[PDB]
Amino acid sequence: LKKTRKAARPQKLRASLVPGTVLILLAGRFRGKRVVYLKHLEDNTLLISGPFKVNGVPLRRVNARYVIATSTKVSVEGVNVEKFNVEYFAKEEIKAERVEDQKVVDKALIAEIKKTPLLKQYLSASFSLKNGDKPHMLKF
Amino acid sequence: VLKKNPLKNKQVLLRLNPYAKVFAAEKLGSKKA
Amino acid sequence: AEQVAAERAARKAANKEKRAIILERNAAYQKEYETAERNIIQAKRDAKAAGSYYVEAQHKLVFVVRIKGINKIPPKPRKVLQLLRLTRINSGTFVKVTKATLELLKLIEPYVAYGYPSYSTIRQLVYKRGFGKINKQRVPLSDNAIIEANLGKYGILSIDDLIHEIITVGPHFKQANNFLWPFKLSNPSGGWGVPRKFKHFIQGGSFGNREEFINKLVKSMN
Amino acid sequence: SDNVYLKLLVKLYTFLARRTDAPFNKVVLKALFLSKINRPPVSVSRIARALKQEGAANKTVVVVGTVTDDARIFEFPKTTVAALRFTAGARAKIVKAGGECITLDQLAVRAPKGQNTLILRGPRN
RNA sequence: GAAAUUGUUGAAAGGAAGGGCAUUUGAUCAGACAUGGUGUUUUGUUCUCGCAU
RNA sequence: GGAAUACUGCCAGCUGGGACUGAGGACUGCGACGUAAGUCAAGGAUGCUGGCAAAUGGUUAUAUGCCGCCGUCUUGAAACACGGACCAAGGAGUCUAACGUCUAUGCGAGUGUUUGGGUGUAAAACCCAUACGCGUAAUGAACGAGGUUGGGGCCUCGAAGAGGUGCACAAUCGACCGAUCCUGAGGAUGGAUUUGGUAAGAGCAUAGCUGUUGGGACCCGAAAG
RNA sequence: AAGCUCGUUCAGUUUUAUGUAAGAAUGAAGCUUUUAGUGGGCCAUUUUUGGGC
RNA sequence: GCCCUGGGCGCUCAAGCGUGUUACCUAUACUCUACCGUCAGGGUUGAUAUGCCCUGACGAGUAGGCAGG
Repeated sequence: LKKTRKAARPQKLRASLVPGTVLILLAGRFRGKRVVYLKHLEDNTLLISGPFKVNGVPLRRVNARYVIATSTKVSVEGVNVEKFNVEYFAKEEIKAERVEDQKVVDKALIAEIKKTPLLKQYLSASFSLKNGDKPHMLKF
Repeated sequence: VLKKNPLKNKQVLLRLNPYAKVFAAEKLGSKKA
Repeated sequence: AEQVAAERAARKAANKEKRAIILERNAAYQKEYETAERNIIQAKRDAKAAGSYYVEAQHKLVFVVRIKGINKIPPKPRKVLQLLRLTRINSGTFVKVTKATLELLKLIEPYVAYGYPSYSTIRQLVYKRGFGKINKQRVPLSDNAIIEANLGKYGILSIDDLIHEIITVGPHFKQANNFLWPFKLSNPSGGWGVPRKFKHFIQGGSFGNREEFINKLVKSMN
Repeated sequence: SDNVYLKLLVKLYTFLARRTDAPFNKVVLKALFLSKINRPPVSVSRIARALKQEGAANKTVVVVGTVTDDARIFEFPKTTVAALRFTAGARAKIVKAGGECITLDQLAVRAPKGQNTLILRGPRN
């Protein structure tokens, strides 16, 4: 095999994705649910939180291309997401750490969510389309 | 084995015409009178 | 052995010297083009200010593109196109402007479109579709050494030198044009525009002399 | 052709043509492909008469065709002849005169660039 | 022990079909034959020198 | 007095969305980055991840979107024109005599053993004396078995080129002879009007496609002595 | 197809000479020799014939 | 200028007519690339061969000719 000259350039994320932004998932068991972006992982996935205590969505890895960006942002500076890593999702039934870490993460974000009025209930409600909707026109 | 297209792929564009670097570094394409 | 590094260093030094030579030549050509355009504009300004009409020089370079298919072509235009290397449709080459050639275009005018190109269009064509003829083979122009080896004796050692020779119609115009393989051009990106292509350009058609519009047409067909 | 020896000679001459620059190899290689009619016999008389050419006292003659003995000549100066086939009479005449008859391979090994070589063709009209 | 032709059974559809381009439905099948590839200790003519592993 | 803007053309200006393509196969090459190690979008794709014991997909039937009976015939490409109920087997430029071109083999101015003889492991295989099929000194073949101009190539000198050299023959004129037109020591003998070759042979045998006439002659058929 | 040998010689290509010495442009060879087949009309056009053809 | 006497459905400030301005529909045509073959050029053996290759161009067709199975 010849020496292919293709360097692993780091991923470039679209400007519409910023930490603390409200994300919407279009695929998966949580499709249609509203989630909060936290950190970008080395595997090109997005670390997000429901938070779990609000809508039941735990910390999960998601792909940007399947996520619709929104202008609504919330503070995420107080959450120490450095603990999470790609190795934190390997498996080779819920693990004990998955509960305590999720609770700790949600404790530092439930207050911020409650700071903005109607944001808790807004996240608790699953997003869905309606008759006559025109996503291209809508800003989301 | 593969025909690199100039204009695009600036790396190959620099192979031919070394003055392209000076042209891009001096904005000669929009030079004022 | 010591050859592996010595030969590499020697060839790298020679290539660096040739690169500097080509750089200075390209800078000189660009300065000459800018000075010529500025002088032409200044002459036009002086003519306008002095209340006298301008005497623009005759167009010394033209480009012709085949517009009609081989079918039903009368023998004389077909022979003219064959001797002009305009065999397949949507193909063209640069030709010197003379009565010997203007009268030739007059015959093939119904089946071809032509005009006066420009520096930008010529450079784009030479860089993209520029193909050289070596040992009767078609070799794309991708390295200055390839052009230098075939036209080194004529003082051409880079793609910029070839473009300068083609645009200026210098003494080596014959060799520069012959070395260039006939240009393969696609159909216009935006279309021919006119609903009927087979008509004179001056009456809403396509074929015929269009002067500067040929530059626009080529870029869409490039 | 189908002769294995002819194929080997053709291979050798093709190798020499593109690696020795001298046209002598190319001419012999082209003449090798000539058919039997295109390679008429070359009599020893034709070699003897041409051997009096100025500056040919020590030159070597190569005959791609077939060397045939002749009864119209008697005196044969000492010389060297190379050809694909040598007749018994011609071979004896050449050897008797103190000369040497050799194959094309020996000529190529002694004159890689065709030095001192002379090519004589046979009549066709 | 073959074709035209004909008899039992199973799939089919509505003055006609066998033919050509791409797909689904029903049936049916090669289905990858992966048998592969990585480094040690246990016992007998100290032991992986090599056999069951 | 002032800019602005519509329009034209340039940007070896920037920044995206979407479609196909991954073709080459350990490094040798042209380039950019860098003070150097080294890196690069720089003579063709790499890195990660998920689903799987039927996986992907193939033949076939049926329904959907579009398209649509054969060989010979006059020859203006043509409708018209013969043949076809279906199936298994058979079926047609095959063999030969005399004359060649083309390709290969042996020998070579020689070539050809096989009408026969010797011999034999017995129509097999191996050898040859007479002559004999064809040319080899003919249209006595030398003024010299040709100079004048060229010429695949050979080298002297010098890369480009210069000199000579000359292979088959490219063109011309001459030499010998069958021969053309005078001459008359019977046609001698000396020239010469033109003539058909020699120059310093180039051929014989076998094998393969192939050309044309004759034998039935690519196959079935044609009013009869 | 068949040998040679010139790499250059050629053109259904385009204007001044008066049809060309063209050191005008553009494109990119020759003699042979024998070897299968080849005996049509027509659409349009040209020369522009007369009274429909 | 148009009207009167002299493809189907339908169309009537056309979905008729002439013309001007943009967009779109798609041929085996054109432009980029994957593969087979022919044709042309070249590398090749102090062994890597009627072979292993690199580069370009070309691909209609009856009788007929040649080549390969």
